[PDB]
Amino acid sequence: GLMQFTLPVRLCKEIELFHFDIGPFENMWPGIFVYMVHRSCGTSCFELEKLCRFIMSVKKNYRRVPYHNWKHAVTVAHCMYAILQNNHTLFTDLERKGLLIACLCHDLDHRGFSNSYLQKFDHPLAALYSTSTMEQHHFSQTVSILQLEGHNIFSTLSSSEYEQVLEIIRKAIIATDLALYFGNRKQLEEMYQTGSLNLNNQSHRDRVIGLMMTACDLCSVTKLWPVTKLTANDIYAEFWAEGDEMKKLGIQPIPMMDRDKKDEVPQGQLGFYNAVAIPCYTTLTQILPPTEPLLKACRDNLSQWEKVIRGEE
Ligand SMILES: Cc1ccc(C)c(C(=O)Nc2ccn3cc(-c4ccccc4)nc3n2)n1
Ligand SMILES: [Mg+2]
Ligand SMILES: [Zn+2]
Repeated sequence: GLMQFTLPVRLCKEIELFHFDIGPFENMWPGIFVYMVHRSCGTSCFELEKLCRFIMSVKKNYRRVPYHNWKHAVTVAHCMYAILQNNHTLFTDLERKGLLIACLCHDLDHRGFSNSYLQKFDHPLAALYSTSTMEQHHFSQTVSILQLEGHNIFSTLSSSEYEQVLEIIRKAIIATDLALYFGNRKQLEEMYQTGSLNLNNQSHRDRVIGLMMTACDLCSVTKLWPVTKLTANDIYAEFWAEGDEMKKLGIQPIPMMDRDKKDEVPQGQLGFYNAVAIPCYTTLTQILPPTEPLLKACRDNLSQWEKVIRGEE
């Protein structure tokens, strides 16, 4: 009960910032997560022996892939920690509990391949789940580990509270399907502009949590340029391996996934910032103004990509 986690002074300070990097020491991430749960939620939210066993089991069921790995899981969880700690009064006790657990679990057992490739490969997960194929799998792994003996971190919640939090974690994980972002944001953009957005409307909260989940998932674009620049190598490492497997199926992949089309990368990142990243963080700041730093960081990186095309680096 009185066993607090404490971080060294550079981390303790930098961890409150949106652009914080969790660093290259794998073994510190579990303690980084727990620190955040305690400060974001409270020291009572979870049983420390249960939480740690949950965490190390989640770690185990992430794979050794270049991008969609254990570091991505903790990085997305930290972005959600920054958002919750800059919006102290807007979210309930269950939402703060569920969303940090949702984020850590969002990409559980990812192979480094898009829904599209599973479909075209005719993977068994595609037959079992026709849309949001990987995200329905990710949630299935989360329920699986939650049920493993000694892992039920929600064991003090009532029957109905436990269902609410699992429903928060489900919607949360499905929302990380980028194919569902476009319409979710457009709907929020209207609701804000026509001024009909209402945070007490449960269908409205679900949407806003969905956008938070996209925001946190894409948070590589919201870091300082050297972290953004280097993370992009891992993202493209996966994309090119997927293209290789598309070619192996007898299908030219899109240029984004064709490693013979590296020259177009800078332009492709512009497309993405302009089409996905800026619209995401614009709309999120409109709804949650204290998340303006993500928008600012995103625009800075956009400018850095323009500079790359211009041959200034
Ligand atoms: C930093 C980050 C985080 C998350 C995602 C999902 C992406 C992402 O989607 N990036 C993208 C999108 C579309 N792209 C298209 C291209 C292209 C390349 C070479 C020739 C033609 C076209 N690259 C792309 N990269 N990028
Ligand atoms: Mg995902
Ligand atoms: Zn993710």
